[PDB]
Amino acid sequence: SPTINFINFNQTGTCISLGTSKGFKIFNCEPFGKFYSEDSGGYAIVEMLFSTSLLALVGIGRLRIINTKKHSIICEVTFPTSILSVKMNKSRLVVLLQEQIYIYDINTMRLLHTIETNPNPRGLMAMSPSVANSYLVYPSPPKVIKNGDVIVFNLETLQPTMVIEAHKGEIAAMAISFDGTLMATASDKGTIIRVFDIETGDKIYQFRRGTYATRIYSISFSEDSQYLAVTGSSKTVHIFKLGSRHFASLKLPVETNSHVMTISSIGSPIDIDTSEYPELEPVMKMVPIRVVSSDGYLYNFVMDPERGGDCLILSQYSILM
Repeated sequence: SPTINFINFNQTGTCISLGTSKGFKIFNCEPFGKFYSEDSGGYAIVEMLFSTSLLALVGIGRLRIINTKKHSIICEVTFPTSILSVKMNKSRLVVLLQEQIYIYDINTMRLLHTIETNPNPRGLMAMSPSVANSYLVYPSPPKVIKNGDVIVFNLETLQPTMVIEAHKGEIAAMAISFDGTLMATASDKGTIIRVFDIETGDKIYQFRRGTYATRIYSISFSEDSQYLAVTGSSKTVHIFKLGSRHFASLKLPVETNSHVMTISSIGSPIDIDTSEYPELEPVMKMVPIRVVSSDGYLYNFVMDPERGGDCLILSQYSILM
């Protein structure tokens, strides 16, 4: 049975990306189905555009970009050190190494600017997916107090904008709103979650997670920037309303192994019936929540945006089959 090394949604939450030890696979969420998969070789990093049949492909052990609808190679470039993580927009290319970060235009593929960054073995970044507010942020720890410094960078103008004293320690997890107005960061202790307004840098929401310090894997904003989701080694997913303590609680089933990396995302609100699902009026709106885990399973949840609390489990598909 194949193992899996990477999980990430698209920029909208309508697809599933994966690179396996024997290939890669891409999926869709609402009308569950299989688009594409190749059993070529091992891989490390996979990312997508807003669909458009373009893939970011990295070998497990260079960057290769492939058009799946064309089954052909668009371009290919080499880097000195091992690649760690990238994300995509409609106007720029962003790639990071442990001490270097590179930026390119998506269309013409030519290089634009190079920034020599401090060591980031974890390699956590955050970049807007919108053109008119294209902003990218990376941590700036001092070269071994002021440990939690982040740099606010504009891909349209290729210049730094502002510096924020976000956290007291090393940076752990970052995400940026769909419209690029908000950015949230995670400390190593994971007790304090802070999200800011990008243009002014003023802190707007300060959040408390859990009781004892646990690591934080990743976080993700919603399309309307109303809710934020957190994933950690406590196998528990907490959401925080952006409209303190956690608003509502997500609990993965017991049979799931604890040492799992899990990625979550938030979609547009939906209306569902109360008849088929014993939630405990025919229709009242529900917010869908999707969580895909590195153990190889998908889960569907529904969110009550007044009551909060535990969310009921609806259905679970099993990936790789």
